[PDB]
Amino acid sequence: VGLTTLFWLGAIGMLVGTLAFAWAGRYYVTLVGISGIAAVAYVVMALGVGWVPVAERTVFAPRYIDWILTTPLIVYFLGLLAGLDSREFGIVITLNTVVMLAGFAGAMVPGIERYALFGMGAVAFLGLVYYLVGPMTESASQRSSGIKSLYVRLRNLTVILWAIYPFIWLLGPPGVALLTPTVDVALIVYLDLVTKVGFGFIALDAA
Ligand SMILES: *C/C=C(C)/C=C/C=C(C)/C=C/C1=C(C)CCCC1(C)C
Ligand SMILES: [Cl-]
Repeated sequence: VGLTTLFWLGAIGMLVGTLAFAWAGRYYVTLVGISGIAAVAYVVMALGVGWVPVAERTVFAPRYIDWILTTPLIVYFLGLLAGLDSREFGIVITLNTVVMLAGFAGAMVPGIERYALFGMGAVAFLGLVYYLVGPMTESASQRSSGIKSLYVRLRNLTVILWAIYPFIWLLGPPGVALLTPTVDVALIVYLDLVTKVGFGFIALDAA
């Protein structure tokens, strides 16, 4: 099982999700963007494009462009469910972008300064979790019982799984380089598929 095989698997999974969401169908267009963008990133990586050598590790640049564009769309989807005003959107999307940019920069820096960048993303992530579990949950409470229930289920899926990524990053090549690239990639392909396509199908089921 090679890296390219794992990338192709993620590509296929994102494509199936993309077509499913497009067929079912603001919410549906967002889900198409979430999995559609990831599909492209995985194909590019499957073709061997964007594999950037950094010191002694290999960094996958399309992954971070993907995350920077798709994760704010996931937060946007959750913000619509919760009924956020256009100002609360700005805070959480700003916090999200800090996490994503810090990870991208830390991965691309060869020296230990990269752990300083990782730490900053961790701090901003804790602030993002606070807004999901607190203010956004208060806001979602004002909606119908079914919408509130859908928000809580997507929120917990999001919080629990997103919290695993920084550990995979740190244990993988970008960090202490403990986990091997193949295992590290396999774990992230699984998480990407669940936080995007699984996320989407839970929404379809409730609709
Ligand atoms: C579809 C892709 C998803 C949901 C990716 C999520 C990625 C994260 C939640 C990554 C978080 C990170 C930290 C909290 C600190 C810095 C390193 C990151 C980017 C792995
Ligand atoms: Cl990476």
